[PDB]
Amino acid sequence: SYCGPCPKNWICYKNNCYQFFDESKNWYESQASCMSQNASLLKVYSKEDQDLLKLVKSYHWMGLVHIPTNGSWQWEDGSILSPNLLTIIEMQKGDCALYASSFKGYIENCSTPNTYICMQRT
Amino acid sequence: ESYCGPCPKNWICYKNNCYQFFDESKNWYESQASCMSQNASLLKVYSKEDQDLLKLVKSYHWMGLVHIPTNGSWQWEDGSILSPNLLTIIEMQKGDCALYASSFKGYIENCSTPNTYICMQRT
Amino acid sequence: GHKLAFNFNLEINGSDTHSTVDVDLDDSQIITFDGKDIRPTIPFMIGDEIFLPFYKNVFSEFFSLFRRVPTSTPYEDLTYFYECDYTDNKSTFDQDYLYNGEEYTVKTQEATNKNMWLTTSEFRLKKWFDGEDCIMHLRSLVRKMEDSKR
Repeated sequence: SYCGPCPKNWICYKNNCYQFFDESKNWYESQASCMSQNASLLKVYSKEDQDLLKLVKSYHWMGLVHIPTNGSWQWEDGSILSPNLLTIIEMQKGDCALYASSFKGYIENCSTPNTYICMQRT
Repeated sequence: ESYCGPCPKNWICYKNNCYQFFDESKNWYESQASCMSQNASLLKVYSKEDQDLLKLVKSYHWMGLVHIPTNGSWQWEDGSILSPNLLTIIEMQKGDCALYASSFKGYIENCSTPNTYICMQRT
Repeated sequence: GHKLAFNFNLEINGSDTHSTVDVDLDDSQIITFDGKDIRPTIPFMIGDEIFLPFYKNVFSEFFSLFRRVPTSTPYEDLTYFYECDYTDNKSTFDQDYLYNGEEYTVKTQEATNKNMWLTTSEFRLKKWFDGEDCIMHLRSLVRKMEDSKR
């Protein structure tokens, strides 16, 4: 049997599609990039289904954002960051988060160019 | 939009090749037997384009390179040739096996030393 | 046992700044970096085409990723020391942060070069070079050093 459907040449794994874009962009152009391909920035929801994230080098924008007013981290789809998924680490004053293995989120200035990971379910 | 595979349902599919990473450390031979037990083999590096995301792989893992004591050359367990300028082979520990690591490097290691490993299915 | 140490220094004295890195194998310097160029400082590193180019990139990025804020403070010396140790097949690690030569570990609330240096140095180093990498480099470098015809 097959994995997908996914965008062409994307990683496919447990009903999820992934692509690692090595072009450095700030969080917002990264978001725009994933959108333009009918996808979103990486959403971490399961250590098991997304266990491949354990062996990813370097740092990459994911879809986690801090809304200062409620003091909470949430994904692009509005869902709250589920507990015991990511270790959030203060690094730079900012409202966005870089994914780093193993299942870490480094707080970073949304304006800082970084590589990024797009994700598309099903 | 297109499909990827065919591959096992619990394996990583990329450009119609299948992969899986095993975090239980074993010596090279045990690792080899493990992949063989799954209708697969240890990681074979054959293309920097088709396997470009190997650049992002963290840590060190047994791959399917085999040292020929005869001519001191390296080949894959399927007997095939290691294409030139694919892997940078680094001397470390005297041995006949190599651990894959980023970026397209291979560290020579004692075959009997337990390590994590990568299985691959091509077609 | 063996140890591989990296000593990162950023010295801001008035209007000029100096970025340097020293790589020591077993308390002996083998590589140095002056902010621009990298070079071997031991015979067995001459002609190396693996570690020098890798470190040149990691070191340059380490400094260029540091978002230093200008200050009215005329002198600031920042040091980051990172060492991995392979002894009895066991991997252990050590890191220190110095501000004007004085060790510190506690982050304060104010936005300062001292705080940013503390909270980002390890991050800026380990982007492509984690602890396991340091140990594997260490073992590979011990190999070169022991096979040195000098």
